[PDB]
Amino acid sequence: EHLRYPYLECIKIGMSRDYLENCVKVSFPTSQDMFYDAYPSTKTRTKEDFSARLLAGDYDSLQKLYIDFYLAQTTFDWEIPTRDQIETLVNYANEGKLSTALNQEYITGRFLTKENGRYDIVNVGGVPDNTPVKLPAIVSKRGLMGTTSVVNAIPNEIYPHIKVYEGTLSRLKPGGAMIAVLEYDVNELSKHGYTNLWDVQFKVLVGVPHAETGVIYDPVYEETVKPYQPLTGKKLYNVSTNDMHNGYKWSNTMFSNSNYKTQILLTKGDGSGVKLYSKAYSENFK
Repeated sequence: EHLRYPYLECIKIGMSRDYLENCVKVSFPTSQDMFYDAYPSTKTRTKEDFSARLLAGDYDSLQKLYIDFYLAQTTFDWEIPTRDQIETLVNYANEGKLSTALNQEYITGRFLTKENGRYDIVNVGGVPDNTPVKLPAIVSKRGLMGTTSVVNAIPNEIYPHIKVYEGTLSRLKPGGAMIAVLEYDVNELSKHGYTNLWDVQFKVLVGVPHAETGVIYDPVYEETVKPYQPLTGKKLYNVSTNDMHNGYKWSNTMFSNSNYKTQILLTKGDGSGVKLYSKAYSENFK
């Protein structure tokens, strides 16, 4: 660590002085050699070994051998980016705010992400599913601001096949509250990390669904709901909105605009886990 580290290095590999605040926020490129200077003579940590582990999908080993021990550029909270942070990185890259290699490597591709404890792949530029996974850099958990809007970095969203029972039961109409009786497979829940059927929660989203994924990423009205659910290899939940003791804010929102839709989301009790979505429904669940 000479006297000008790490800012000299960042400038050398193309970071602009106009955006030099990013030098401690985003790591040196993992496709190049300088990054590996952080690890002492073995060399057992290399450009080549890193790439190989990433290819093989051994993400846990990258975390444990590389990420946990990077600890360089004056920062300690290095992590695999979130989807939100990748959205920032793509914009930064398009605008030339990173190092040269990273300005190029975040333009399109499939990117490894980590949100809490789970690994996901996110797609930038509608690229084919056999494009190699990328981890061009690690980032400051606290230092790199995530971007909330979903424009460039498109998640692979899961829609569990579910039945709404209808008739006298469930109701999605103007003039009152929304009632729904969802029904999920045990085998489909087990495939996405849901073994304990009791540990679940629901979110009711209202607005214009994203044109690619079908998710309402920025709803005009959100609501959290606790279910009161409890046949043959399947499980049921009963999700209802509160409009009798929470004001008619839902109907007045849903039916203020003809393009507006209502969507139902299942998560783990604490908001984590693989996000399970319903269709974004029209009036009467159309």
